[PDB]
Amino acid sequence: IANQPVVIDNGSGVIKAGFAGDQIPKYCFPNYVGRPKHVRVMAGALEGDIFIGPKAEEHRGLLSIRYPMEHGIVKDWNDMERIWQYVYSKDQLQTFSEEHPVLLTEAPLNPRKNRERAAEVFFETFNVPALFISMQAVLSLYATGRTTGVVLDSGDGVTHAVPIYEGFAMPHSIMRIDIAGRDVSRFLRLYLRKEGYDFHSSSEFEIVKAIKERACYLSINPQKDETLETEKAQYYLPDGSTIEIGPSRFRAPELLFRPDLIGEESEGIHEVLVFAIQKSDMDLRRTLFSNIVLSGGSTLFKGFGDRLLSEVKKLAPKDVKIRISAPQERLYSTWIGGSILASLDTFKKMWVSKKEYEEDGARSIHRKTF
Amino acid sequence: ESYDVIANQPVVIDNGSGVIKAGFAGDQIPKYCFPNYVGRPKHVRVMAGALEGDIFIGPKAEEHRGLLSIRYPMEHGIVKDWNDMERIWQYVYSKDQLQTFSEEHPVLLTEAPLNPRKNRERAAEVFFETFNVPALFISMQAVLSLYATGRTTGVVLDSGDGVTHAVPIYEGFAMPHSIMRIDIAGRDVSRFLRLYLRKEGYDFHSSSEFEIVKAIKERACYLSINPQKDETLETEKAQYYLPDGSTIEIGPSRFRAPELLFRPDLIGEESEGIHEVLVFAIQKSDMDLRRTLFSNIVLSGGSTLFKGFGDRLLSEVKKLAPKDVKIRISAPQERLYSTWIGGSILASLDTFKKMWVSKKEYEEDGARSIHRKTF
Amino acid sequence: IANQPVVIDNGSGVIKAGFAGDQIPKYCFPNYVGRPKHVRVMAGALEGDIFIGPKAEEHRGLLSIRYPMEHGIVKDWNDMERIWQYVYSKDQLQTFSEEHPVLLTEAPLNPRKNRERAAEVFFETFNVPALFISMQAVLSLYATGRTTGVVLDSGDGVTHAVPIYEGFAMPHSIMRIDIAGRDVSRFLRLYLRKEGYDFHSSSEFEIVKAIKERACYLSINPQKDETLETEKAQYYLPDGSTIEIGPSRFRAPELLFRPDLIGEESEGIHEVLVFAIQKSDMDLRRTLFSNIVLSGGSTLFKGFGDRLLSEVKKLAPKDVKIRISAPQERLYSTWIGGSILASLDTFKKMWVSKKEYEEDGARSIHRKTF
Ligand SMILES: Nc1ncnc2c1ncn2[C@@H]1O[C@H](COP(=O)(O)OP(=O)(O)O)[C@@H](O)[C@H]1O
Ligand SMILES: Nc1ncnc2c1ncn2[C@@H]1O[C@H](COP(=O)(O)OP(=O)(O)O)[C@@H](O)[C@H]1O
Ligand SMILES: Nc1ncnc2c1ncn2[C@@H]1O[C@H](COP(=O)(O)OP(=O)(O)O)[C@@H](O)[C@H]1O
Ligand SMILES: [Mg+2]
Ligand SMILES: [Mg+2]
Ligand SMILES: [Mg+2]
Repeated sequence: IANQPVVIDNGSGVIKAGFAGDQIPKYCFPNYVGRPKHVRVMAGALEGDIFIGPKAEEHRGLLSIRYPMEHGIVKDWNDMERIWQYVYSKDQLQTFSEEHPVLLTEAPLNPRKNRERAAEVFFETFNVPALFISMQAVLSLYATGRTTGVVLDSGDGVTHAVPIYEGFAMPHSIMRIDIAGRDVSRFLRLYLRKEGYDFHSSSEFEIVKAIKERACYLSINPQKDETLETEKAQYYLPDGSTIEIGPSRFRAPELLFRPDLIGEESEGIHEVLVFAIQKSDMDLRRTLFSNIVLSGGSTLFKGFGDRLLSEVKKLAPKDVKIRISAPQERLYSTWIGGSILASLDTFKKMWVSKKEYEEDGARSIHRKTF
Repeated sequence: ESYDVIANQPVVIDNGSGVIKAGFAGDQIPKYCFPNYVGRPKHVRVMAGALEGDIFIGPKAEEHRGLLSIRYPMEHGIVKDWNDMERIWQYVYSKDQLQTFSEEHPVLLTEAPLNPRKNRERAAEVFFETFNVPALFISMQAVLSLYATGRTTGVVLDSGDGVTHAVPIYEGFAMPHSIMRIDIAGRDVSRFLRLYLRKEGYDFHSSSEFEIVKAIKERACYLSINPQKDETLETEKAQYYLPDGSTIEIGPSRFRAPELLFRPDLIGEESEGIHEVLVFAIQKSDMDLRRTLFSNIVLSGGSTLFKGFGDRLLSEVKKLAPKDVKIRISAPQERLYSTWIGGSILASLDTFKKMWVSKKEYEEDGARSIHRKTF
Repeated sequence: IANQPVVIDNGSGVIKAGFAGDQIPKYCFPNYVGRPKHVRVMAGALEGDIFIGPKAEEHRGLLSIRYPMEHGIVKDWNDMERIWQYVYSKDQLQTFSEEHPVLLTEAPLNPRKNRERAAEVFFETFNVPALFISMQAVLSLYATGRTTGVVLDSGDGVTHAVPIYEGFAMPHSIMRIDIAGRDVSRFLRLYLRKEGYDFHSSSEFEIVKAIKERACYLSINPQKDETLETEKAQYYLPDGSTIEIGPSRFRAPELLFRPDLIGEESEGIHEVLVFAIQKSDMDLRRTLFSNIVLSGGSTLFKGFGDRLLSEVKKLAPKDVKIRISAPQERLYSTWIGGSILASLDTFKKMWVSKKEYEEDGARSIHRKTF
């Protein structure tokens, strides 16, 4: 089809969408479904019992929030279908699913059934002409004008270190851990509870997420700032009241470098990156250490780069150059890479026909992917 | 199925503890308003050709007020004398009011929030058994206030005669667990004014003299921004003219009586003030709504019409609210009639057909069908 | 070296105090301060503006009642100081506070400032030789005599499921909600208002609490009992009047298992227990299900054990034995645990000494408690 293709990066926290070839996704909205929990009494209340997109943010306190994706794995598929039709709704990207091919972006090392059901949903419920599923990290490396390097993509659900060499991501050297920005927000909720601020409500979890985004940082030395009493910085809640955050500012994101602070049997993010680099043959290791690209929202923490540099230097072999690159467009880098990939005419040969899916099934979509 | 008795113009009744406002849906104002009490002849009937009957309701009870002992069927929004309430509802349908038959028109009834369930059950029983109405909807008062004002979001602070309550509503969604209610209202302020006038040398122990205390409360009373500076000072005693032509000097009782609304502890009742009712109703809701609820406050009921009520309510709310939040208190021009105007607007809609409880639905289910399809 | 340590289980509802080694807390009294609200006119009236303990219960109609604690958190610290002074008065414990080490108890996941201020009060005002802020659930399990299990402590202010493994409370599996006996009594007051019987006064809230303790039960099937015709058991008020309760008798303690009845989007008590069990290690889940220990006052509702067992069986996996233990001393289980702990010689190595607090401050309690 000669019509423009649409890139959809369905992250756990935020879902980016846009017609390919644009330098930026203009239709990014949070990835949750809000349903009203109070009883409607008037004639003329808000019509509809499903609230997705900026409307869910406008009427946030009126709604109970439910996240369809957890750790990059779609738990509720009906809500995912609702969100993906909302992507085509008149509010954002007013178009038809039949007119545009879709470049879906998916987390690496996901279960087989997830890709199978995503293809089934996009081919049956949506009469899409052409679907192609890709990864999030290889695109993020495409965005920054490189073909060799390691991408540390840290999103809302999952964080993974992916070494790519000459475009093709090494499937054997992929490292993945499930602690991400959502787990940091939960840890911040627990710590805020330990300061005398209860946010048990589902809509107040978004306020906790906002507090995480706006007032948090990673200390250079963990024990140094842990022992030192930090100044109490005050944050303004939506109602207008104020909360003193205090040590929870720096204790919360420390989960990323110490998963045992919530009893998760997994490696830290610095350990994940260094293990991803060291899982490859040594001739490429010295190049991978130099070409480190941060990606995803959770890498935007104040002081993330310095602490990651310190930890990687502590772990990596001595006398090896290490350079962390932090692009300003970290949130939208994966979508930018998807747009770049879709702009290439070779993408015309990379998608799967409706006839191809009907004939072969999941075999076609999985042999087409890497 | 089409030209049924259901399709008739419904009758809207807003029965308040102090005043009952009845009319027909579609009218701009309640055409038939009268006090919600029953008068009985106190004296001895000696002349043929006297005032016929022994139950006086409506303007007859008002013009011949001195001739009667007054009994209020409902106190604090709860019906206490059900025979008198039934009599008042029959009078609403009489030749003096609406000139109609109760069996022809559907009914919209208003009720204060958080009332006893038995009150609603008995109201439905009376309006389906004694009055054989086709259908009955029992509405909240705040929803009607928002209907009348044309809005859909707001914290309705309704201070009637027997009940004061704050109901928060957001985008047509009502939060039942943020609704607050106190039983201090205009009746309590009038009783407290009677107590103060006793403390100033005027005894109004007669039941028909309680309405004179009501009139004094309506005319010669106000609210002070600073209660302590008026407490320590002695003001100039205003002069009130009684119905018989004699005069009284009210003085410090003018402002200390309506102060009961913001301080129930003046009568030893340890309940929230009206400002605390409103602010707690806002602050019990979800946080993301609260700011909008602070910018949409709607007043209703006659007890909000005290000279200086808006200013003092704004001052107290601003004292309790978090700093730098836009507080915008609104009020309709006809505060007494707002709830009925909303009831008329709601009963005018075609959606109202799907809201009331049909008579047959009442017969099959009984009290259960009233508890649902209400609020 | 000091006298025998004094155990003080300060709940939100009732404080229970005694000396370590006693079989039961000999000095239990409600945790509120009563102040007279009427006008003293004649000489010979009651002396003192502060009434605490049985003097507050004898003259309950004369006093406005104030609760210092709310959801396990001290809201009024002057009243808390008054109450802890009364614990040491000639009516309770008959001793000076400068001679006995203290074993205070605190609910899990409390604010840090609460523990800090409690230690400051106990070391400055009362000049205790030593202090040890413990946690209620682990003490309750010690009182039962077991070392591994789950303690579902449901008190007046806060309910919480804490799993303990070999005496150590797993901190990343603690579940807590603030819906407890006081919330149930407030809900009962609301329902009695909906039944025509209206109570406003803080002294009449104690009558509502008595109605809860006397005539309230948990139905095994809420929907079955909901639809049936009620019995309307009659309760005799202190003044001699009677009230017919009816449906409010069983819907009031329903709040423990369904917080959404008051608009809270928080887990139920059964959900608290099951989520605490399922948040723990996969190896421990079988032995945690086989070892559940009830505690606190709110677990004494008629039919509480059967209802909780039914809910847990509904939520628990199949082929897993469930054994909810409901010891007779549920009210004093945590105090008995504090007494058992304080009797040991190892307790000497546990407390924060007075000199340690003098030289360190809040950090001494912060390291020693955890
Ligand atoms: N400045 C910031 N500091 C810390 N966290 C941030 C910041 N900006 C965004 N985030 C977090 O990043 C997450 C979104 O990252 P994103 O790359 O969109 O994840 P995904 O790829 O799963 O959509 C959000 O959960 C948000 O909490
Ligand atoms: N101008 C006024 N100033 C003070 N109080 C007033 C005024 N007008 C009416 N009221 C009081 O308001 C009450 C009537 O309020 P209303 O809105 O009828 O409440 P309800 O609907 O519960 O009857 C009366 O008891 C009266 O004392
Ligand atoms: N027999 C009973 N039935 C129901 N509730 C009870 C009973 N006995 C006590 N309670 C409730 O338990 C609460 C006290 O529990 P307790 O274990 O003392 O709490 P805390 O841990 O705060 O001391 C009181 O609020 C009371 O309402
Ligand atoms: Mg991503
Ligand atoms: Mg009214
Ligand atoms: Mg306890």
